[PDB]
Amino acid sequence: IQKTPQIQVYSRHPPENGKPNILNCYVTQFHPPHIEIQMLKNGKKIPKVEMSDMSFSKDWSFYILAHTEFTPTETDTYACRVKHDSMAEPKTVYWDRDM
Amino acid sequence: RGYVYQGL
Amino acid sequence: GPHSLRYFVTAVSRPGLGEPRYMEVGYVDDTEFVRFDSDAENPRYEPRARWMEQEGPEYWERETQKAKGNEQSFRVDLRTLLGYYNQSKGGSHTIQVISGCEVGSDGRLLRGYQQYAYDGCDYIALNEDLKTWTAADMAALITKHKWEQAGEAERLRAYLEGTCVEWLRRYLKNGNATLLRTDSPKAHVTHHSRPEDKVTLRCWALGFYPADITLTWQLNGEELIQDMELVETRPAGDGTFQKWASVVVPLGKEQYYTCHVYHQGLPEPLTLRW
Ligand SMILES: *[C@@H]1O[C@H](CO[C@@H]2O[C@@H](C)[C@@H](O)[C@@H](O)[C@@H]2O)[C@@H](O[C@@H]2O[C@H](CO)[C@@H](O)[C@H](O)[C@H]2NC(C)=O)[C@H](O)[C@H]1NC(C)=O
Ligand SMILES: *[C@@H]1O[C@H](CO)[C@@H](O)[C@H](O)[C@H]1NC(C)=O
Repeated sequence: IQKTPQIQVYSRHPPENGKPNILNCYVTQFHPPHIEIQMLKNGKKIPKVEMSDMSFSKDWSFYILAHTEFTPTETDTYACRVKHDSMAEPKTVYWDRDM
Repeated sequence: RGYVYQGL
Repeated sequence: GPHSLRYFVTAVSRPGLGEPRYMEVGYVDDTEFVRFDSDAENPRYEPRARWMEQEGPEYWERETQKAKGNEQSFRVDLRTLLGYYNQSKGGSHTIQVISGCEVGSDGRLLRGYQQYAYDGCDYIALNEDLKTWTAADMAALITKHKWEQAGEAERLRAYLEGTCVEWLRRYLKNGNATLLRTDSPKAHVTHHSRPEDKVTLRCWALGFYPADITLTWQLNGEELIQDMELVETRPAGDGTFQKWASVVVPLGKEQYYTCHVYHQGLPEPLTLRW
């Protein structure tokens, strides 16, 4: 069975420039399990991202969290890029700090 | 503590 | 209230690229607490919650040995299922298992479960009675018959009623400061313009634990569950959770809509408006 991932990007706290926070990319509702998830700062891969919270739902779809500590600034931009077989090309979702 | 699974 | 111990197990083959990937992830309630991943450099069972520092080295050695044995059993199972389903050795396939138990506030068993899937579809499951199995197809019926002659349901029931319950009680005792806490949600509403003189109102709930929460939007006292958009409750990286729910309303009439938040940490539910 093939299910395309839902990709959600969000911070732990409402963003405040200069204040430490956590950035999250939650990738959910996907199958098969093989997947590549990258967090990006200004277009560059963020090193040492933590993967956690792997689980599956009642319909067997996979869920997993990528997260990293960060301190927002006015100019820095963040995104999450995902590669999965259900998608011909990679999908990138941007952090929308005003959502 | 987890279970020791039985083969299918 | 009630509490659960659950293990999520996945085995995924990758022909041409070596042995299958094998992972086990354990949760107490909504909190990840242990993990095993075969793709790590030196695969071992590892703590994922701070309170698991309270187990001694023997715990880790024993769980590691069990996980390595399980990894080998699932590698065989992937091969077995190729036979049952008459599939080639060149394609990737997945086995998933969810196993665990739930206890009440008094620590006594409420329910136990074990369910398997192959390639994302139901395969075999323990019935609520903890005595019989239900099989989704003829392949699983082969497994059912094997398990019946091996006395597997008795073995599993002994684990569910014994080990699982006893260890869950221990984890709740050791991890009480984390597991028995309540972190109250903090809420706010954002506003976004749309075409056609309408506005999106989004109600956010942040920083809460446990994960169960209810967010609703109301107009004139009636809930608008039909018109709402939302996301599933999601982890925020530090052991707390977040959620949002939105509604589209007419421009100029925003003040008539209210967001309601219900949670264990809110003695009186929150009511907010833009
Ligand atoms: C959580 O429970 C502890 C008591 O449990 C013991 O310490 C835990 C960390 C864990 O290792 C358990 O397995 C232990 O059995 C509470 O600590 C005590 O509470 C009472 C009442 O205030 C006090 O008389 C004791 O001296 C405390 N014990 C210690 C060792 O400090 C603790 O309050 C609980 N935490 C929360 C926040 O609920
Ligand atoms: C198994 O698949 C082969 C093709 O690879 C087919 O010829 C055969 O009919 C199948 N066997 C059975 C009994 O389904």
